[PDB]
Amino acid sequence: APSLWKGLVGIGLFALAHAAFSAAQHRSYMRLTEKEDESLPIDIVLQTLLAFAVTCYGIVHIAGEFKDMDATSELKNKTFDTLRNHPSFYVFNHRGRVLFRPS
Amino acid sequence: PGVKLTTQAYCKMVLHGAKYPHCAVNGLLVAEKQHHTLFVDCIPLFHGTLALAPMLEVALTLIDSWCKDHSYVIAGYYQANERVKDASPNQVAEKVASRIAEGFSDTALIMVDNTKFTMDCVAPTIHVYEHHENRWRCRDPHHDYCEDWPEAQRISASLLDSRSYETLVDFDNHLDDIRNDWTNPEINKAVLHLC
Repeated sequence: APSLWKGLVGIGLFALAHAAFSAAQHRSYMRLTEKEDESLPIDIVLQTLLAFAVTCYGIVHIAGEFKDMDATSELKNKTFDTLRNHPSFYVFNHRGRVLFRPS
Repeated sequence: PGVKLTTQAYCKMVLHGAKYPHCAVNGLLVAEKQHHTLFVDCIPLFHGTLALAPMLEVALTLIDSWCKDHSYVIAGYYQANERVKDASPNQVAEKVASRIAEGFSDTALIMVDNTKFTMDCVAPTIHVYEHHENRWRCRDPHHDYCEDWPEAQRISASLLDSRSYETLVDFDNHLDDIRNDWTNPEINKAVLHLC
């Protein structure tokens, strides 16, 4: 699912860049002709807005973490058996060591 | 009075000890009440701290409720120490032995050794202590407590070789997860099939 969102964001960005290039070409043409104070075509403007709205949808989905506020829920599954052992104090005196010693 | 036990219970005890090789283990053998003392099967009580009466009351009362359901009687209780060079009974063990000796007239204290605990077990590697309300603390020098020895070696070697002992469940796992039972059905199926 994240890969699809990333690809969609990339495609939208590419479409936005293409719309920018089209608008640049339109203004370059406009500078050629005297007067003619007209606006850019509405179709490419709508394409620009479509590319802007699509890229803002995946930009929120890509980073969604929203962790739980309460601090009791993560330790709701953890068992006291694992907590009983600690990594500081480890005594290396067990029957498994002499049982696994030959093999 | 001789002490005789079936290979199933001994395999259960060894297997529960293998499940937690870094902490002490606890078990309870069950006999049939109706001179030699025959043991039917054992159930693992707890592991880890192994110095608490509260959960012991729960477990023992549950076992009592169980023994009145299929007409059983609690025979004895066995305990293994954490340190390898330790083969002396702790005070809690004697207290539990006296508690079971109040009701039943034959409670042996079984001690799992740690020095002779390897893949290829020689044979007996069990300490039988004979304790009472008085100051009688004697351990039998060497006797025969298993029925068939070569078959026991073959099944124990097959059980320890093939990694199929992670399914053994304790009373603590029953509290943590109600779903796992504590009768070890798969172990019973395997002991019957291997024979």
